[PDB]
Amino acid sequence: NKMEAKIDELINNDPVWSSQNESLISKPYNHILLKPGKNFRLNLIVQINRVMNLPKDQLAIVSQIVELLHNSSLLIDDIEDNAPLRRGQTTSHLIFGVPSTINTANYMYFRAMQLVSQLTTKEPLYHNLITIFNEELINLHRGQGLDIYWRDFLPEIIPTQEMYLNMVMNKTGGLFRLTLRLMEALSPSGHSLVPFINLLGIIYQIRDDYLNLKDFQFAEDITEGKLSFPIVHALNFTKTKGQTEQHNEILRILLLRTSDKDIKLKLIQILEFDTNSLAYTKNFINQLVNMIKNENKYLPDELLYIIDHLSEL
Amino acid sequence: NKMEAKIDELINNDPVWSSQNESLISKPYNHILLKPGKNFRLNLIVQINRVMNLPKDQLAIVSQIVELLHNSSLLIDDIEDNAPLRRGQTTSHLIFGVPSTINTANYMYFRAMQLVSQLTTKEPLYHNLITIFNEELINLHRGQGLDIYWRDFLPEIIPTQEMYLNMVMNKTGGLFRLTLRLMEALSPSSHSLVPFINLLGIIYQIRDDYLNLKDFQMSFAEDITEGKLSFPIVHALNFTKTKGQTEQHNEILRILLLRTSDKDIKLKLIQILEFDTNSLAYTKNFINQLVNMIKNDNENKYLPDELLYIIDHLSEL
Ligand SMILES: CCCCCCCCCCCC[P+](C)(C)CC(P(=O)(O)O)P(=O)(O)O
Ligand SMILES: CCCCCCCCCCCC[P+](C)(C)CC(P(=O)(O)O)P(=O)(O)O
Ligand SMILES: [Mg+2]
Ligand SMILES: [Mg+2]
Repeated sequence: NKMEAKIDELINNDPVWSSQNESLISKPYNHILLKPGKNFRLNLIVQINRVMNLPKDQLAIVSQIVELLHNSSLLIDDIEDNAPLRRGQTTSHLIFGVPSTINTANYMYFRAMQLVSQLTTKEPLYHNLITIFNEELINLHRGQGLDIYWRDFLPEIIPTQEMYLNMVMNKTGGLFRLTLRLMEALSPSGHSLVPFINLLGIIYQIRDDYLNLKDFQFAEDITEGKLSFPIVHALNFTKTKGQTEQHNEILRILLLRTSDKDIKLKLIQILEFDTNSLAYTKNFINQLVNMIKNENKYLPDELLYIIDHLSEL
Repeated sequence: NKMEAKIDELINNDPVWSSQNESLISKPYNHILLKPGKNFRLNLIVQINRVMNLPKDQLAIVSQIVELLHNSSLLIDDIEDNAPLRRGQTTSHLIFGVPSTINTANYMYFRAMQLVSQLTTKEPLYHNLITIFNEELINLHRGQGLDIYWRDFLPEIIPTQEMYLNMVMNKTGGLFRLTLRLMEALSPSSHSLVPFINLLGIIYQIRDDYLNLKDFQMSFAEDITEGKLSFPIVHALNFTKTKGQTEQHNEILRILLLRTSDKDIKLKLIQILEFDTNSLAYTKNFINQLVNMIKNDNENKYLPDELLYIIDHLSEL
């Protein structure tokens, strides 16, 4: 009767969970916290709030949700990309293992979800906030799913520039739009800034793809076999011009998942001198950036600063 | 000009997503749909609805929510346990790769979240439904996290029976409680069945841990290969500790730490549990006692018949 009695108590109570348990499963998350970038994400949010005017308490919660989602998305991204390093340090899954890291990252999506209820007591607003949360997380996964599928099943699908851009609108635009949409729905306070934030997302991703190869010229995107903006331009350029051998060598090198520096450098120089994809990309970025530097259709000083430090987000 | 006009069009529109894109991303998930289990879950839901009486359309949505969360957690669980088989069939991550499978499973969590808003348009009740969904998904992750921590940090922490039970309340009770609490909140009808559903979850997890070792002793025993701190193993490790059988205690740990697929080495651990700690019998008995708590609930403390068939086929869930 004492087993039954204890089983009785167990099932008539909420599940037990200690602060000790909480710390043990937060390990992969606490480790990525030590990586920099927080202050640049906060700066962007603050500058945007000069337009939305959320009371600092509310802005702090938006900031927390955003940090939880971004950090979790990165923990998962490095597992999906088998990345050994993130901002100069060891990637969490290599320390605590893929199983704990997946679970913690996913746990943190739900903690982020929970914070949304701290933003307002108004029930209709709450529903809109959760819908915004739900929609953009759905968008992030769609884009991420395409990116991974193209890479892991290459050469089944060779995406065009148009397909890449739609994938980025989902994959990268997701968090930019989530943050901005939450702020605009909460604003006590011009046209919507979504177009502008999408453009920031697209510049962010292509620059990320570009710098990954240009700072090397560890070109880790080549090791991952990522269909990056420069790679998509080169694969299409070579098909188009009938450079059969080059098209095939690009695919062959991506499929190797190699860490050999010279092989990576051979590929980068093919995009440099043979397809001119690096110059094409650099110019594509300058053009998107000029779309803001040149009205007030997209925009509502600090902006230019943000754009030059976009890479640090 | 032309480049900019194209970019303007892109950023002023919602993100482009096609049904063909939807199909690509759904492949790891449709693969697990081919495995059996759906009918038994729907039956438990239909039976529970004789008490809740949700209109059928609402009930179908609850069912779809349960199917998305359930299959998705299994896709992730197989990745986290490095499992090669699920219901006799190859696991999805071995076919579509771990990257795609993680992403698709997480995508379905959010598709399920979206179905919740289609259970009602009443803003108050809606908030409650989302709170229920959020709370149990959090419980589910806490429990899975603890289960994984013990397994991966072994031998840092050896859980007791009490700790194992609290872990299961989070890990396995999560989906049982999520499904029941949504139904109780939508009931257009006038005691809660949560205590009952929690006991179902516990019986389910201990029988699952029990059968993993008993089906191998009577004929894979993957839990051993995985190093899982399963209910029989928790009993064996604590029994050996308590009775000072130092070498037995350590031999169990060494076999778990080997992450072995060797049939003979696995049989050796089962021999320890059967002849030394009598853990399989202790387990069989523990499960029967839990089941009797329901079978002998005449005063309807837990019950609100077909429950019998359900409880005996609990392993098809
Ligand atoms: C208006 C507020 C904006 C807040 C912005 C928060 C930071 C957004 C970061 C966007 C990260 C894009 P990500 C995770 C898809 C780039 C990855 P991937 O491998 O997916 O391309 P990586 O290049 O860093 O590995
Ligand atoms: C109120 C009706 C509810 C119907 C749906 C019930 C679904 C119960 C699912 C139970 C899944 C337990 P799980 C995913 C934690 C078991 C795993 P694990 O490795 O985590 O123990 P496994 O043994 O199947 O791999
Ligand atoms: Mg990445
Ligand atoms: Mg498992």
